[PDB]
Amino acid sequence: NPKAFPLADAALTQQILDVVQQAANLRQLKKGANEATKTLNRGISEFIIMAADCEPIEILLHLPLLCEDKNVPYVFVPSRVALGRACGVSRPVIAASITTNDASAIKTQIYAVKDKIETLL
Amino acid sequence: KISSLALITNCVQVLGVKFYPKIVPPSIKLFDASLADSNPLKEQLQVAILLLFAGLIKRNILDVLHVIYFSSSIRLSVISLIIENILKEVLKVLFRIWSTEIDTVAVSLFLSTLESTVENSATSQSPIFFKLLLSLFEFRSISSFDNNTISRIEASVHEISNSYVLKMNDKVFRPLFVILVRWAFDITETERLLAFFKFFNKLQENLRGIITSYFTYLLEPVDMLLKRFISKDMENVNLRRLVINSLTSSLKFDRDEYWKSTSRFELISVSLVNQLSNIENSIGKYLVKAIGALASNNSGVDEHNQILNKLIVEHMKASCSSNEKLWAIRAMKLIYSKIGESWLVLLPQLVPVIAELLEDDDEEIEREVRTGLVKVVENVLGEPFDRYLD
Amino acid sequence: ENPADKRRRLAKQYLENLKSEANDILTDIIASRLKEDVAEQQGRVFRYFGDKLLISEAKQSFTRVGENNLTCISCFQPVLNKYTFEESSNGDKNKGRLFAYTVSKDLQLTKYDITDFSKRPKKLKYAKGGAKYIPTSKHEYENTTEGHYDEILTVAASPDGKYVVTGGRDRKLIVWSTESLSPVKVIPTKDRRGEVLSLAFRKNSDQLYASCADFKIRTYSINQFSQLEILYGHHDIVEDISALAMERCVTVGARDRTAMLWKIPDETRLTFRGGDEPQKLLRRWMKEPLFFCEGSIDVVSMVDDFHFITGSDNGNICLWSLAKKKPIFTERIAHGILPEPSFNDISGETDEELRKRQLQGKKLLQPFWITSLYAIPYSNVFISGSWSGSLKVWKISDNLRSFELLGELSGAKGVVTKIQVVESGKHGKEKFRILASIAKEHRLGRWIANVSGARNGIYSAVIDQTG
Amino acid sequence: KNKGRISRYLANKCSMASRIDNYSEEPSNVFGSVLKKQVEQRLEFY
Amino acid sequence: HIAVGKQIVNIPSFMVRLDSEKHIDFAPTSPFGGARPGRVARRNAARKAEASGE
Amino acid sequence: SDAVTIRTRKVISNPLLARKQFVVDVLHPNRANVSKDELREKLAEVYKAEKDAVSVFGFRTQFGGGK
RNA sequence: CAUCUAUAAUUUUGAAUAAAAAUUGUGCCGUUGCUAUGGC
Repeated sequence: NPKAFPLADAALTQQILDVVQQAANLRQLKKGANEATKTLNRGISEFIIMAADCEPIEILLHLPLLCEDKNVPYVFVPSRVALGRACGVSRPVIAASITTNDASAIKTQIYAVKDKIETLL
Repeated sequence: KISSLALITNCVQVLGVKFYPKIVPPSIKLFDASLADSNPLKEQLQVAILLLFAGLIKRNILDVLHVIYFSSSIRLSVISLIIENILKEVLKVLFRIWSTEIDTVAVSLFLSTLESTVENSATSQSPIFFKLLLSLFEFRSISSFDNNTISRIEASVHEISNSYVLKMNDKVFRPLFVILVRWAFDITETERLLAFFKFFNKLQENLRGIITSYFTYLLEPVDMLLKRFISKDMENVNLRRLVINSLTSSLKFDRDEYWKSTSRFELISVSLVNQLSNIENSIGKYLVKAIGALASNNSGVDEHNQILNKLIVEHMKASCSSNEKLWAIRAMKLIYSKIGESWLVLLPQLVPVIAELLEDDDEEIEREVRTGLVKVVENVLGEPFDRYLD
Repeated sequence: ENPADKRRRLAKQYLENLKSEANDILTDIIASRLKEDVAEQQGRVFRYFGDKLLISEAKQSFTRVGENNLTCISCFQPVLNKYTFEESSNGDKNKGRLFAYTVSKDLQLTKYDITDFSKRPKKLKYAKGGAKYIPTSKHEYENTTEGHYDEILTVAASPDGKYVVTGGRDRKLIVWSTESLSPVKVIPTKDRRGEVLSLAFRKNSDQLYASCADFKIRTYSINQFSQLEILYGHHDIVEDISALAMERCVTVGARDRTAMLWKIPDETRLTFRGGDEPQKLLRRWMKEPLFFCEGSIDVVSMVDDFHFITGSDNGNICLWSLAKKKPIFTERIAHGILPEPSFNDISGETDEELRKRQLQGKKLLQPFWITSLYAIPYSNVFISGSWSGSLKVWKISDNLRSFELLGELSGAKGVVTKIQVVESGKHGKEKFRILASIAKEHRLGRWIANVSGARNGIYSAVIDQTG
Repeated sequence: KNKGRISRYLANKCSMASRIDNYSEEPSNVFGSVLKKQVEQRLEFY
Repeated sequence: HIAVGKQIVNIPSFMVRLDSEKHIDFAPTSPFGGARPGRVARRNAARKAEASGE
Repeated sequence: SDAVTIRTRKVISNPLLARKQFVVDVLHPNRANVSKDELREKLAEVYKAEKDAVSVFGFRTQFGGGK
């Protein structure tokens, strides 16, 4: 898929899914395509993780428009099943959004991974 | 057939809305119809007989209940209807219909009637009830049933007898108690003793200690039975369990110093220690509980303690059997744990016995002696035992 | 009449049996057999049937079950004591009746008889939960409703053959009798997020290590129905647990990718981390394909008291020794990569070449997940499983530095939730049943539902040995 | 109540259909048809 | 109420490390992450039980 | 709920004073402060010595409790 | 857990029913034969 342009390599996926898992435990994370779109319109999203093997790809390809329109970093990971396991819900999630909060224990990791994604863009 | 059924239910309706010389002749005719019948039409006929019975008992009772018995849930419900509507006459009905009885469903109906009667004076109802008890034990003797079935029946008759005697006042069935003992000691009669002693233990536990004069009536033939046991004429493990358990309950419940009497005391003590001689390895805990109860009852009297200790060391003499030795050892352990204070004076009559037992080779008895007896006696004395045992 | 003489009599009959079996084998040896029957106690792998097995004719038998989503299986196998000499089982009406206990997401616990190695597992008895066991307070320590009310998730049968203990997402842990399946005791985990994920009895004892999902590992004692201890130290959910005859249990926690070995009486632990890198593997292979990163360590089994194998989620099967922190021998994607998604399904666009361009070739490949992994204890083979529809039997070397694929078994189809092996026969002639609880979904979450031909059931595969 | 259920269900499937039809050059009656079949199975469930 | 691993801490100036920061949780003695409710709750419950008894 | 768990460390066989000296870790959750009498009975059962031989002293409960 | 009982097996009597001794692979549907496998 060339439409999934920024696709993470292995180590980048590992870092991203670890940050997603910590953000889910702290509950700084919003799961699902519609909930991620709502967070983006609210302007409270830190950054966007999407799946790549979603069936099909357009139903979340609607997101990069809003993503760089409000200038939010976004990334694609290969497996929506991996994304669901990392989010910590029993169903495969195709798009998750780390929100913004600075009274948060994982601010440093969030900023590191967001910087690395932005460099990949 | 259907015309007869319509006649029956029409009588049901018209008597429900509703004479006795026109009311008992249809009862006789209904008896005749029931005995003539005794096929689905016949079943519904039986149902209609029972409903007309239900109406008349709502608003020859022996034969009525006879047909009610021999004629399922409908039967149980109409039994309850009988007993809420209608009792000494009912008890006479129970006895006569039981002599008529002696199958299984009729037996269950009979027992349900009995339990309903007792949960529903009693001095007047007593002798018919006790004759019914004896007749049920004779049924246990001669029934063509299975063991678990008759044991279900015996458990039911035991619990209803406990309820009835509990309802009864205590001074008035005293001669009835004497005649019950007379029936029990005068079927192979081992079953008589068995049922009577189940009954007696349950009564002793329920009434809790006002059975002392009844055991005063009882003490001689039970001593004859204990002597039969120690001579090993009988062998009934459960009967011996029952005798010893009754004796325990009486000893532990006597709070009137009744067992401070010397003659009864020496009788029961001699019989119990010889029972320890002829004991069997299952009932040993029962017998050591018995001897501990006897000692805790006669704790105040030193000569009683002395003859107790003499009998026990006589039976734990080192030249004896392993089981008798070990059970006497457990009895001594229990006694010294319980009383422990009226026995230090008796203690120097027992160290040579301990020495020979420790020297014995059967390491079960050796370990039992060492651990149990020496640790409980060392704890009683405080400072250790190795100044007596050199 | 003396207990020492009774022990001597049983030992003399045992020696008669040993000499007779030595003669029948002949149609040194007895000393080696005695040293073996003791050498179970030392912590070194000795059971060396790594090449006597005949996998190519291992007879497979699927048994479909009624309920949905079997979650775990644990099979009780009676053995003989060497100290006393009666048996492992309790009753006399059992006499070595191989039993199996299966727990399933339908809240159903079921005991099968598996005593015969030719016929199918016969369903002896069962007990089902439901919603009538929901606690009335719901906000308290008291959770002791006699049944299960939500998602039982692990079972384990005690070695004495009296109890079997089940635990699930309802944060209780119930010990049931083995005959009537009656619940004799119920222990709440007393925690809001303390869901019980995996149990493991200490072998030939009654201590039970119950890896909960609140980052802690509770240890109990079933003969007294008590909770001895709580062990702390994992940074994610303590996913899987395994223990042997010693006072150690190895636990793998998933997202932290960490295997920790708990020495219980020393009250200490050892931490093992993985750490392979795609750049190092790529440069090393250039010095010589795909290299998947390590997401999470899913399952563990202790092969021996100094070595254990961890099946990760990214195809890795590692073998670790207690001396070296890094894995002494890794093994790459062990059940293959997953099949690629369809071009039409991944694009939704008429242009066929654009659909293939969506599929991208290699970049969207993910390896099979080693769902289950069981090392038959103190021995040199172990069974791995994924939803590849194929159990994989592997064999460790003699120097315990590597292992090789001994064989495959293709009768299974679905997610292999739990593998459990049972041996029987005479000491030289030992048949090995391999039960496997197979279900359509994973044990923990759903995450997958489209497996072609996956049916809920017990895959029983009997192997024999000739050598 | 089930009117509101069906309304929200149809709204979500409509949103997904609009996504694929805007970002697919030559869109697919097959995905449209399977999504319609899904909604029809829900309406049969009513 | 709050333990770091196994140890109940009640010092608000404890200066955690990274592993401890992952290990912080409620304590097993407390009514919050564990055992029986406090004296206020169970005294209120005893009061309501006696008031329903009368 | 409650089961006192005794473990011993640093077991030094000291044959000069004819003894075995160790360090006793007691775990008593949902409880407090098991007795020296109970510890001596249990250590006698473990080590197969007599309660008159066993001696213990110097116990210290940790903050929070349970050990 | 043991005992007892129950179902199911032999024995004897009777052509046999009958009598008693006495003893000791699925929740739903699908293909498919004398067990194997589809889908929900």
